[PDB]
Amino acid sequence: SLKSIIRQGKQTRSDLKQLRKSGKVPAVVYGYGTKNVSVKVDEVEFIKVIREVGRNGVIELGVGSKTIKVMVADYQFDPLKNQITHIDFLAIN
Amino acid sequence: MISKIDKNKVRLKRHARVRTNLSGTAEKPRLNVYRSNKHIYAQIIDDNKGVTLAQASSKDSDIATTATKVELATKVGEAIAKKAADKGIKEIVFDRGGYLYHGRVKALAEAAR
Amino acid sequence: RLKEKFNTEVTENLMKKFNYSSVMEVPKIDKIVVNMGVGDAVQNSKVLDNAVEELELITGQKPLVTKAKKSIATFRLREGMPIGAKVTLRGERMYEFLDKLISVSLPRVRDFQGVSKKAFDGRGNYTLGVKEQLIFPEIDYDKVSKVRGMDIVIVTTANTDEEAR
Amino acid sequence: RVNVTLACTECGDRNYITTKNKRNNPERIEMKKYCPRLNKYTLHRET
Amino acid sequence: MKQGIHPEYHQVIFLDTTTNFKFLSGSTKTSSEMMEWEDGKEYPVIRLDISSDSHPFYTGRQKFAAADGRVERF
Amino acid sequence: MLLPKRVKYRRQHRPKTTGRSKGGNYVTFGEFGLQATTTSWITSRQIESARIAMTRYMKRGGKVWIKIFPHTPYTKKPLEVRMGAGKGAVEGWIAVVKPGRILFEVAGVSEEVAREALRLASHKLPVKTKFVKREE
RNA sequence: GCGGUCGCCUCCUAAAAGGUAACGGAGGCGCUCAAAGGUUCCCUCAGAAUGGUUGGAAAUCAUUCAUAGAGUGUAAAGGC
RNA sequence: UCUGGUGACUAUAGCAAGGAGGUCACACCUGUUCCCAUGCCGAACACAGAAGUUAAGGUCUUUAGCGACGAUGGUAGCCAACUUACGUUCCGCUAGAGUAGAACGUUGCCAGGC
Repeated sequence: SLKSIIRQGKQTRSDLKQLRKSGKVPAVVYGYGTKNVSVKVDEVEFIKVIREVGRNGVIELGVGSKTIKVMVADYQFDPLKNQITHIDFLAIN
Repeated sequence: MISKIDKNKVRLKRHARVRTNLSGTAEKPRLNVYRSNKHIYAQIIDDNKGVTLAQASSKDSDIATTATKVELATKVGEAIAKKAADKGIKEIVFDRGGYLYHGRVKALAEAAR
Repeated sequence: RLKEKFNTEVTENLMKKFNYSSVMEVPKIDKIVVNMGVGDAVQNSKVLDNAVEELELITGQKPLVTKAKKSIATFRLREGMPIGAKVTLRGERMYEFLDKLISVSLPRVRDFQGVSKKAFDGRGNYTLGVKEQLIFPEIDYDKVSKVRGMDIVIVTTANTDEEAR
Repeated sequence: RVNVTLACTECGDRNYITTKNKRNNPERIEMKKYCPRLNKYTLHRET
Repeated sequence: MKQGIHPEYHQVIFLDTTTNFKFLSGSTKTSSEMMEWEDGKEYPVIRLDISSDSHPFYTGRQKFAAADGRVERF
Repeated sequence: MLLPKRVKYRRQHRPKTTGRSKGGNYVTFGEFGLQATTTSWITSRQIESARIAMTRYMKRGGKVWIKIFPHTPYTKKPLEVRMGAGKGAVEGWIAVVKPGRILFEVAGVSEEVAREALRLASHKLPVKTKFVKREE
């Protein structure tokens, strides 16, 4: 799996639901060397997480600098849509 | 084999419930004694910020001895740090304080009091 | 005698039966709670009061059942006198070896207890027998339950020569 | 319970009023109270 | 000592058929035989027990009814 | 008629019906779950008139696992009388569902049966349903 | 109309100050106590099983798991 | 600066295991001869003495497995606001609990033999 996200923006007004139909998700890495410096991902490149890791392993990040193995841990699945919101990573140290 | 009880536990535990009304203000500083296995103590205390106001000791060794209820128990029952302090409130966690630690409560009842 | 017989054999074993660190982790005998019972709520209980003057040292307190299910529960009757061995009577009618004055059910079990609180019941007329059956030949329940100085049966067992059962 | 009445003989005035059961203690009781015009706790007769 | 419970009771003297092994604490009253210093110099009349005459415990005795018996001419 | 036994109070308040779901948004006891998409009060009588029927399609085949139990017992007056002289005696038992909740769970049996069985079962409940495939 | 209610105390409804209605949903009071009152000491809860004439799974005192799930003269909440 | 003693902090201060030392000082240790006293047994309650010991406690050092404090990113809820008929939806403010990554085997108050 080589999947790349970027540093998205905070101070968000909740006007994002409507820029959300066009694909994205939040994502926030845990671990030292950085912080909850969030990253934004898109879905139809995750229409192929099917082959990426399974659920337990490694992903590239390419998030500017400190592009290392990071683990998306939690689940924030959503009702009524088959959409997703705030899946998020962590550093391996 | 079964649970044996420590006793310093309940000694300070009772000092707690007993330390809810009496407290030396140095206008009437209480003097308050850590009985030991062989010896006894005392100390005047002021109770405004927890500093140590006045002090003596039984175990201080101007003289050592035995017989925990000795005239050494009543010389610790006399000693003071000379000041403007009057008839204090005898802090007691030990039963029959009017007679048990009366070794302390006896001799000082005239000069510190 | 017996109080020293809580010494005459035991100080060396109870200084060796374990191989702990210091002398005092290696125990002594655990204390006893000499208790009696009744199966009548009135007169046998009101008139089973001395057998303690016989065996225990307590004059006679009046504790009752606590847990007291459907038909156990009663109030204030002297069925269980608290004659627990504190220190003076802690050499009570217990370590009297008058449990041989029956010659039945000496070795009852392969072991004693999974709860360290042991129970050693002179069921029948096994105990207090040096007194002739004058008024002691009627209803009389016992309750010799107390813990010992060993966590399980294991080392409790093959030095138990004190009461030999 | 029934109402009673106490009074110090010296003063001869019944001001204090207490209560007492007619079964718990039917025997006439008497305690020391501070009756007026005496400045001392005298014996009161619960009549 | 806090008195106000048990009455009067101390040690006594008793000699058995064998080994005279019953001398522990007592509350037993009776009429004195003859007193000692290896044991009581006082009313000696704890009487006599089975304390050392024979135990069943570490001992032997006679058996139960019998075996087949139709082996010695019946 | 899934009802309880011991209840402290017998007259209660109508439950609140607004907002999303809380718990039971997934499926455990079997591969296949039937989700809910709107809000209503399922009323024990549906459940046993939509359980025996699903099993009469199942012909005593595989096994089911119910994910909804009616607690709050609803009450109702008998003949139409005046307004207001007390409260009517309890006569029903209700369960409240919100969008995003698995109501039924089954295992082992083929997906053709699953579809052609939950479509049979939903035709009794007043809530609109949607199939769920344990879509990890 | 018939029936039932009419005074005082506790809780929910009552929307995180106080106050707040209906023939709305639950319980109580018209006392008792010389001690269950004042003061100085001293102590400690349940649901847990041990195997102890006897066992009424529960008749006993222990022992340890015991966190207030106990006990408060009287209903309920707030407290210890 | 070590321990013993008093007075602050939201168990960050813990129960669950252990590790190791000494009796300057807390401990286990001797009985009723005495002060007091268990409606019950001087173990709690007291006394004169300590020949005997360090298990345990006591103190540090280890286990983040045992539980609280739990910084962000979201999200439910909500105060205004423009719409529509709301079990809503958009637009602005304040944004939780729970879940993590964590901090995590107390900061000191003032004295006594040093």
